[PDB]
Amino acid sequence: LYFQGSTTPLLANSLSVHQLAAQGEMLYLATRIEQENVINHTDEEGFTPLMWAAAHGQIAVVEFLLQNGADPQLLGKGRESALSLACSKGYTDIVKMLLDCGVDVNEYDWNGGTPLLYAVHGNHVKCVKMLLESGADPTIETDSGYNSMDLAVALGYRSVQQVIESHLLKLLQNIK
Amino acid sequence: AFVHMPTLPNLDFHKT
Repeated sequence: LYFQGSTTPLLANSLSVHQLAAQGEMLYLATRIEQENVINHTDEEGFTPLMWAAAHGQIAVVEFLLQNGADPQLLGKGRESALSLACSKGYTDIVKMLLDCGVDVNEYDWNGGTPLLYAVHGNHVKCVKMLLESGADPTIETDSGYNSMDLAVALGYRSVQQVIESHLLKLLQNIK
Repeated sequence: AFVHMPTLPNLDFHKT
């Protein structure tokens, strides 16, 4: 360190809006959003700043972007969402924020996945619970034929099994 | 410095 602090943080304003979001550069990201219409701008793989923030677990950036009009419904080129990226990592608070925006939860991506199948695959119990409560469909299958219960069973995830089964048992039998 | 986008997991395999 030549000065009092590192110079690296002061060079951070050359980063793209996606990298700002990913790395949690709140000040430079906020300023960049004020001055240009860039909050929903996509990079070469169709990823938005919110996707990058979600995928890297940047809770404060996610909150800031949602509070400032970032569209949480957009999908990347692989048909991935901020929701599915966060579900993949088990970032429960990010997932909660996104679910509270009323995003779709059953979009089938080109990897053969859904947020629920990623949450199950990762053994992220709280995400699985929240997703089931927001209407996530446990019968949707991966490319190999595995639904959410199938994955939970095959992978040995006991708590995820219990959660899914309770949910299914809460479904009222049709009597009409 | 740049960080990568994590890739979505392969659902055809056990995670471990």
